[PDB]
Amino acid sequence: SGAIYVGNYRVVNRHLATHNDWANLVWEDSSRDLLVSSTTAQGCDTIARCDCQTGVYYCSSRRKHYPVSFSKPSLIFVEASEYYPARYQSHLMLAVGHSEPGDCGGILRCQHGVVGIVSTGGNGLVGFADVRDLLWLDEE
Ligand SMILES: NC(=O)[C@H]1CCCN(C(=O)Cc2cnccc2C(F)(F)F)C1
Ligand SMILES: [Zn+2]
Repeated sequence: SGAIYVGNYRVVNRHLATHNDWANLVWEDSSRDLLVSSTTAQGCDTIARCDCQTGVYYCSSRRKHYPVSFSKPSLIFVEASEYYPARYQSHLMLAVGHSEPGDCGGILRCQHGVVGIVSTGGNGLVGFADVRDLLWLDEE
C-alpha cells in the first residue's frame, strides 16, 4: 500500500484505488496501473523531472529503504493476477531488489524527487510505475 500526494492530487496503483478515488477521478490508465484522484488537502511531494536511473525505494515487506539501479520506462510483459489478465504494462522500470505481494505503492525517489511507485515484482526483481512524464501533476 502507498500513494503520492502532489498539489491537489493523490496518485495510487489503479488496482488498489478505492470507490472514493473513482468518484473523485482525474485520470486513470489500466495499461500503466495508475489512477489519480483529487484531494481537498494540498500535498507536499515533489515529482522528479529527469532521466535518473539510480534511486532509493521503500520496501514494506522488509521495513527498509534500498538503493537501486533501474531500467528506463518500457513496455514490459506482466503475468496474470487477480487484478489483470496477462498483458504488457507500459512506463514500467525494473530493478534487482526484494519485493513481495503487499509492496505496491512504495515510493521510488532520486535527488530530483518522486520517480514512481512499486507496481510489480517477483524472483528478486521489483517494478516501478514511472510518473516523471505526467507533467500535468505540477499544474492546476
Ligand atoms: N501491476 C500489476 O499488474 C501488479 C498487480 C498486483 C500483482 N502484481 C505483482 O507483481 C505482485 C507481486 C508479486 N511478486 C512480487 C512482488 C509483487 C508486487 F510488488 F507486489 F507487485 C502485478
Ligand atoms: Zn532524478
